[PDB]
Amino acid sequence: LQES
Amino acid sequence: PQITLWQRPLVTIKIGGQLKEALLDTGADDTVLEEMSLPGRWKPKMIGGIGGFIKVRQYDQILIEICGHKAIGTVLVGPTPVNIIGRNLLTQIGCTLNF
Amino acid sequence: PQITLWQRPLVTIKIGGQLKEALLDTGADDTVLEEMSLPGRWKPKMIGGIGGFIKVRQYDQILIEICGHKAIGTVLVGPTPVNIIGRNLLTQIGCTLNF
Ligand SMILES: CC1(C)S[C@H]([C@H](NC(=O)Cc2ccccc2)C(=O)NCc2ccccc2)N[C@H]1C(=O)O
Repeated sequence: LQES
Repeated sequence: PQITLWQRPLVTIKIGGQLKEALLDTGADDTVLEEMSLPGRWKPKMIGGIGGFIKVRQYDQILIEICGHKAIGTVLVGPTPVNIIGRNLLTQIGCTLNF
Repeated sequence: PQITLWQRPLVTIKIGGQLKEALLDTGADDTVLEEMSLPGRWKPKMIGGIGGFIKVRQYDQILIEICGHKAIGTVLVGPTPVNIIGRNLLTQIGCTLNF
């Protein structure tokens, strides 16, 4: 998971 | 190819003339590489994951080949456990989830 | 069913009555869920990604219905940003990557  | 998930999805990318294994990662918005020498300027980006937030360095229009496929995107350089190949370049190389 | 990565890949999951949604994520080995309480005993574990490690409670053989289809396996319950559907149940519902 990797957001923004 | 067709990649199953019983093994971790590592693939050879080839950035700046060196081979590296990166992970095909759908949970990820961006492509996050481990510390390396990208060409030109950078800007700062906040990016959170599971442990929370981190500051990265962002490089625009980087040419990374992936399983002998060329993308030209935004690469983030930072402290990742592993080299992440995210949605930004997965759409570029025409990657889909199939079930 | 081809899923595109134009947008973050979010599916409905039905868990303990509930309809929740999770992210189909080829970067995650295991499945992490929002803090909740599963039946049975758990083994504490530390999973870490970007921004480091967090402390989850492992529960073995939990039934998830991932967008209609069932899958048994280990489920981690911890302080996650988003429910994550990892590689563990993904193969179970015969998910794959293509390009
Ligand atoms: C940053 C990452 C891309 S790598 C790391 C992975 N952790 C897990 O699956 C633990 C986990 C489980 C469920 C949900 C979140 C995390 C690990 O340590 N991988 C070693 C490794 C990686 C590639 C090649 C070889 C070895 N987490 C990923 C992520 O944050 O989603």
